[PDB]
Amino acid sequence: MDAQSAAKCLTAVRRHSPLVHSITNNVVTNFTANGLLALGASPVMAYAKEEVADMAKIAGALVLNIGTLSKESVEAMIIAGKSANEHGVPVILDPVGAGATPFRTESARDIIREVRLAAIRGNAAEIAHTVGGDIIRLAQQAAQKLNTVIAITGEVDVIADTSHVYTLHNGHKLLTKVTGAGCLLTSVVGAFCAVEENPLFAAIAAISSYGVAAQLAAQQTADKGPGSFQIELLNKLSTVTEQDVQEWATIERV
Amino acid sequence: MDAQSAAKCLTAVRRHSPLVHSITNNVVTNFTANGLLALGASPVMAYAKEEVADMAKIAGALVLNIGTLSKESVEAMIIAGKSANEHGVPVILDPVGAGATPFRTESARDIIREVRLAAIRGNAAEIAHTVGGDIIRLAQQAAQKLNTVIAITGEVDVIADTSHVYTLHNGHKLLTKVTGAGCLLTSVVGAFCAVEENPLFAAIAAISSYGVAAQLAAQQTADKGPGSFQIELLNKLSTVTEQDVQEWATIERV
Amino acid sequence: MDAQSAAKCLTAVRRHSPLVHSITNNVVTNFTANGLLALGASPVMAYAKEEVADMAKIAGALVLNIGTLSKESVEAMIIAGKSANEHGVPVILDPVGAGATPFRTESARDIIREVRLAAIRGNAAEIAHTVGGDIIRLAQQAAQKLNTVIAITGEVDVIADTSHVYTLHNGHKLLTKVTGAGCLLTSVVGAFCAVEENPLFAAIAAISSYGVAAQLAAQQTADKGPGSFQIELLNKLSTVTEQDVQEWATIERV
Repeated sequence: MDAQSAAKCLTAVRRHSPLVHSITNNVVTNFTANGLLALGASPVMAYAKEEVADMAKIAGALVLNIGTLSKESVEAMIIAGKSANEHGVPVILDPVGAGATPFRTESARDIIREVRLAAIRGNAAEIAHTVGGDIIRLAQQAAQKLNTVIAITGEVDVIADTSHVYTLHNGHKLLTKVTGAGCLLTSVVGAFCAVEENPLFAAIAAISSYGVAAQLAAQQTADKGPGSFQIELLNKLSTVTEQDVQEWATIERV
Repeated sequence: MDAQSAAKCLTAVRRHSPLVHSITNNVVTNFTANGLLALGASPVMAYAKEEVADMAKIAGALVLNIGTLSKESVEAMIIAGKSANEHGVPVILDPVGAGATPFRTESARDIIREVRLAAIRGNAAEIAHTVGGDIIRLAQQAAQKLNTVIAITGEVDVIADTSHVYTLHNGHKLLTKVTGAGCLLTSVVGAFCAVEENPLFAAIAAISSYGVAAQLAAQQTADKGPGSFQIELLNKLSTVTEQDVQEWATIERV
Repeated sequence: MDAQSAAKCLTAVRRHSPLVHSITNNVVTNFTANGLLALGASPVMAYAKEEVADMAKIAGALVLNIGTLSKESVEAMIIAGKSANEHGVPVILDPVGAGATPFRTESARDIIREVRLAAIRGNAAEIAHTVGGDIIRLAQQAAQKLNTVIAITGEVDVIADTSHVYTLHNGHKLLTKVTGAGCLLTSVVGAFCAVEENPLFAAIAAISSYGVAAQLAAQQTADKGPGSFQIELLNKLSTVTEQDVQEWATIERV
């Protein structure tokens, strides 16, 4: 997997405009939808139990985010995940806060038991509670245990499936000043999984394309601030090119 | 109905700052409120059953949007609609997704039975499931059946009441890249219905003013992207003038 | 309390990046989080009963906003407030709409009975229903009755604790065109209470710093509109300096 192939995946996403069903928290629904629209995907945000099953089945990917949990939204997420599983739609999980509060950890473990996942994206603590050289081993152990793809996020991202491991070096710290920046990335990974057969490559391509857009947006923002960055990021998800990804994406097979 | 009269309606909205009660989905509440504030209206977003009745009764217009449905929010919408009906407050419905999932279609038909509507805005499929020359006939048939105003949206908008039909030619494709752009338009139609006696003229004036602002915003955005467009659209809802509407609104009586 | 000391509080907030737990309405959650991130604080938006207690206990401040009430979210707010009270975490209340509808007034009075508050921020009507020279007396009467700090907002803000009263003269009218601008201010007051021992000084420092950032943002926005202002405000919460606060904050002890 390289920058050249990641660029090709970004073009496939724009070409097909995949329907990406996201069940996420209310602090980031609007931004998640706008980021996906800018990227070139088709967002669908239904979250109620009376319809999530019908939505998930026709989507290109289902993304579950436990940011602002509730007993009911977790149940809807599982109903959606089971429907997605029945119809061969890939499911991506973002176990936000797993290990921080008991309810989050329980909900994350619940989903892992009831839904087969194509990929899980979270920080080291979140992945451990739900499931460097130490980060690489954690990613490999979890990927092998759940027979899935694990993307442990940080300034350096470690992605692993049952047999391979990669480190990615893209992005900008300004992403930490925009709420939903991480949540949107997991949905972008979903958009890529909807067009790329292998979830490991989809994830690498997704994280790389997003990090490049974020870097280019930060360059333009200069010292304007986090408000301008938020708008520039949406602009760059739309204007970032294959050439930009080939030139700035840093993908390393370990 | 013409561009000159539509411009006059826009000035009336700014003058009176109508209280527009919107019960909409969580992906677009913030944008809907901000668009209405920019336009010069007063948004009120209460959605809970314990208060929607009290809110609707003092509003200038009530707008119902079924974007991210739930059994409870539909019930609140009907409670609000009945209250609005009792106090002579016009009710506008946006039956998003009607015909796509069973639950949406059911909920839309439910509202149509329980609440008298001043106007319904949706795409062709949505209007048909809830209720060119073929689009014109659909709008006329539905307007006559429900004794209401039907605004079928597309690149060309077809608006009809029991006896008249109009086609409108305004707007920009960038609206498709901003979540809530359509939802906000239905609430803007509500803002216009709050000041214009005839719901057909209110709708025409609303859609025209919004399309002109969208075109002017797209000109300014140039090739910046969907992030800049979102911000420019809010800017133009605020700065668009009567002169702009007279010069760029395309209204045709069929 | 002066502009020089208010500036020092702003630096303390940036230094410590306080965890500010906000339980607010869905129209303003994203903006509240982004404003706090821009300011230099750490927002946490959990609102479900199964976890709010665990969140509140580790936060630097808890802020309750009754904007889009529901029987359940009020109960969660009280659970969170009691947890905050047990662990010495300051609680700030924004009784939006108190006195406008019966349900709001009831909910506000409920919170006042069950949760000890460090500060309450609202307009004159809201403070009266929940609890010039006349505004000053209202603030003093309410502050003395509830043994708390009362910040009555307007173009001129009146802040009072059991024994002192201050008037603040900062801000810009463009704040009225951005949904969540007021709601975000109450959360900013929370961010300041998390680092400043005396809630009266924290509130004065918070409102002053926010008003200065708002004025500077309005200068930059010029005649661009409310969309650009929203983005500029976020920019200025990030870039406003101690020097800016010393030069533009107007604080008067009555």
